[PDB]
Amino acid sequence: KWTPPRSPFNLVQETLFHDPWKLLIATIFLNRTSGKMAIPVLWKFLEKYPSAEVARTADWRDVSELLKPLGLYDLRAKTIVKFSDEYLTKQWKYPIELHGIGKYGNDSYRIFCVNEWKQVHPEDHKLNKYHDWLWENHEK
Repeated sequence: KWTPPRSPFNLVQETLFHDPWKLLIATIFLNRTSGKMAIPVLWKFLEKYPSAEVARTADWRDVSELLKPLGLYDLRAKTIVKFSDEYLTKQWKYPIELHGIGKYGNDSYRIFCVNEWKQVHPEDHKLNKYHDWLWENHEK
């Protein structure tokens, strides 16, 4: 039921907060990749694969072909499929428990999907732009 306040930065996390799977997929796309490259491939992925139920059943080679030439597309395709499967079948409390979700994905989830932002200390440039803005404006 948590609604993260809307910032002037319009991070992709702010668009996808309502669907934790979509937000976490966005972190897999954005992790060690520029937004200019990641963002359009991200929407094309979500358009063909709108849910974890659809992504977990895919052949990674077909996901990979869509992801080309985004850096390390084969690894990323395999990560997306195994993560989508774990997302559904595991009784996880935090996404850090899932395959392919590191501190960056967990910080994004704890800022946007659950109301734990005050306890989060991000290391990502964009997350910190949002997080710092939210520290300055939360009472207003």
